[PDB]
Amino acid sequence: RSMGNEFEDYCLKRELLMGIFEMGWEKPSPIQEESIPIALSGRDILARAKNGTGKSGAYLIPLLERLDLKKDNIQAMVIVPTRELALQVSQICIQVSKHMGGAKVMATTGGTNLRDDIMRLDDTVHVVIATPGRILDLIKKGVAKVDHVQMIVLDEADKLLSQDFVQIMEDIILTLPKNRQILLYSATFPLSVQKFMNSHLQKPYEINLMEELTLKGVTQYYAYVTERQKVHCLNTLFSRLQINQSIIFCNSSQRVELLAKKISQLGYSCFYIHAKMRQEHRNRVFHDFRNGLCRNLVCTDLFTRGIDIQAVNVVINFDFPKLAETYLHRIGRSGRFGHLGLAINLITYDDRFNLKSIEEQLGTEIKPIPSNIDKSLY
Amino acid sequence: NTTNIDTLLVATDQTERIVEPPENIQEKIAFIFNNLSQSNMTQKVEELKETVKEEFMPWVSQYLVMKRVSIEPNFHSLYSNFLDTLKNPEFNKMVLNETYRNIKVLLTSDKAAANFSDRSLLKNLGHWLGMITLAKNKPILHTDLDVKSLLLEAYVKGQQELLYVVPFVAKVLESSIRSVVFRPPNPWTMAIMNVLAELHQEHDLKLNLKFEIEVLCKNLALDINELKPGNLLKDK
Ligand SMILES: [Mg+2]
Ligand SMILES: [Mg+2]
Ligand SMILES: [Mg+2]
Repeated sequence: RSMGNEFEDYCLKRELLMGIFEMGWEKPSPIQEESIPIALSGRDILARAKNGTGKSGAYLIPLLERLDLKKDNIQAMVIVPTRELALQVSQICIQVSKHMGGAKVMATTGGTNLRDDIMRLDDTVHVVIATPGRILDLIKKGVAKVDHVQMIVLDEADKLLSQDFVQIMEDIILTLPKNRQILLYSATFPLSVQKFMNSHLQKPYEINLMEELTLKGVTQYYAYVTERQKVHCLNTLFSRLQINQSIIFCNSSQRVELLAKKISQLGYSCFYIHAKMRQEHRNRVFHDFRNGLCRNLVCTDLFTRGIDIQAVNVVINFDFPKLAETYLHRIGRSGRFGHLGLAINLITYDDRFNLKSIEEQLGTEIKPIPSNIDKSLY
Repeated sequence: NTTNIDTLLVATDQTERIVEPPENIQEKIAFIFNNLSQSNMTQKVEELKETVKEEFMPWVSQYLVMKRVSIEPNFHSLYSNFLDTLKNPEFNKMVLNETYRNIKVLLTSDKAAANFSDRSLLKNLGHWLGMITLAKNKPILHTDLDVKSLLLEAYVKGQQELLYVVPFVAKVLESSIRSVVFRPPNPWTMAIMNVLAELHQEHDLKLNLKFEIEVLCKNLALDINELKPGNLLKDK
């Protein structure tokens, strides 16, 4: 129930509004505009929302608003399935709450050291952001005392309630006070999530808060090029466009490598990511890229986080995909970081039927590359 | 788009046409700036010298300021480090003047027919300006940009003008904390701060502008309460 189109209308603490302002969040997004006042009333929430940190704002804001900083007790918990997501969510939570004067936020996962987290919990922590196994362990050892937890967030509940974690999640909930507010966010709602809902959520407010992927806003081109001329065509593009950061998609892990090697030697600034890499390394590359240590990332369709990189304004399909859905995942955006400016498809003659099929299935338009870029291939 | 630079493009298409380098040079310049990183800067800078003649440098300053810096705030440190590495003090001056020029195009543009992006373009150029003047111990001369009067003129014009100008001024002044010459309690800096502190006392200034000023203070390690607001607005 929207209280209005401005953060100021929600009667949040001034210190919290300042944190929101400094994030660059000028106006509440639609997911925030609905999620926030319901959460502030105390209702349980069951929300459909896409994977990742885009929606962290929607729950961190009422979470921080509800903290009593004069109490030295854990008061709120965010459960996430991976260590990476816990680091991201905690970083955001720390930045959002930096003006509140004393809000203690802590991330604890299999990635962080157990002994060290124990030591840390000797001091005041108000908000814990954790992976399920770790937080259940701390609760069971009496290190995380949770008898004052009045709010718990389950972020990506479908993954939290899969066979790997569903019993651990059950164990956690049962240690919390019975009246605790539960806010659940998930991309899908399989049987496991429905079961948890009926057992634990008290007459939840249910909202579909998913921003679908649109091609609106993105100018899409295609250029017919033989396999022999693709790199040369690529060189033209990087001599004619204004590229802040770009993502270059190839169709296999092998081709990503070979391409990255070739263009690295041509003076390009790039890193590459693909499937045959340990996740820790993938995470390291993504962090570096998001931090601007290189200008272009070469990758397969396994990299889904390009969405979380604001500076990416150009995507290149070095290899054209076979499926409309694959194309939409590569080029589509939700609009929260806005839309990409530009998508460019390098297509061989044999890609034409797919180009046409995909354009039509997506109800979009992919124009030929303009003349003054097409020249200079020659 | 959120990076529409038409307002800058149009204003340029009505200025003294300068010498455009050949396409192969233009392309080489775009490639360099597209692929510039901290780990190839030395190599890229050297490439830049070995390829661009002295007579094209005006074009390059126009390219860098209008087409890159105005919409790539995330790479401001990189281009600034690029200038330091280039060691071309006469190029730096062209970039400075191009920065002042585009800033004025924005400041004086009709705010009603403005693109959504123009506010961002202004903020970004202000951030850059602060980086190539104040942060490097060079003054912002009032004959180029009189910041204090800008604030006063904005306050006369109304909330819309304040919404453009105040975040511009804040982005500029952010760099002053990195300057031995211009860091507080430098008199030029504090006079601007004192005017901002006075705006901050206006009951009906939009909350987000009040936050711009308070966050500016925090960045300059200034106690907002320790500022000395005058009565410059009480005439208006
Ligand atoms: Mg993990
Ligand atoms: Mg992980
Ligand atoms: Mg873990």
